[PDB]
Amino acid sequence: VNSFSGYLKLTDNVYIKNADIVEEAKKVKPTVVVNAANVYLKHGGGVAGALNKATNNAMQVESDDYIATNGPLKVGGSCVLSGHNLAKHCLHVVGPNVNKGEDIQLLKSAYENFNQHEVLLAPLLSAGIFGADPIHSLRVCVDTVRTNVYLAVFDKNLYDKLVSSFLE
Ligand SMILES: CCNC(=O)c1cc2c(N[C@H](c3ccc4nc(NC(C)=O)sc4c3)C(C)C)ncnc2[nH]1
Repeated sequence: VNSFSGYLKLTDNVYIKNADIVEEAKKVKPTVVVNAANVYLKHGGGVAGALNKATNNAMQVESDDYIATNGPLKVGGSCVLSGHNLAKHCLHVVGPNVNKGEDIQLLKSAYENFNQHEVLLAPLLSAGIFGADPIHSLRVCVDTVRTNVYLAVFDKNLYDKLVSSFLE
């Protein structure tokens, strides 16, 4: 039903909220939830671990069957699979891991995948252990994505820093 509420409007198409993406998916019932994935779709940590545990591991079981038949994704690439109990679909997107020297320019490629979907619930890509500067990730999202994106950031200090920086 895409019933998003309580978001700050950053641009005509980008919205942001201090919220847990799992709880937002349960409340909103979005058509598409984005996972911040890795190339072999191993959902052990970060956002991916939270989304997978909220599906009682159904996302990992499906991802393993996909990888066995199709092989790993490319950095900057994506894959639509089932959204299970969280959404109709999950768009698994691979942002670059700048802590491992992957090219930060591929963060643009990663957000470009959002343009195939009219409306998405998403986390900030390449944050956590992937090491991209969160303000830079938000700017690449705003400059790249043309469709409607609702960003859930589950850290109040980071949310406030991102909003303050973007409003300068
Ligand atoms: C209680 C269950 N929920 C959570 O643990 C949870 C966590 C959470 C969340 N975390 C953000 C985050 C953390 C790690 C991380 N690792 C990444 N790696 C790749 C491959 O891109 S991207 C990424 C993003 C923080 C920056 C805020 N963002 C929204 N919703 C959430 N929910």
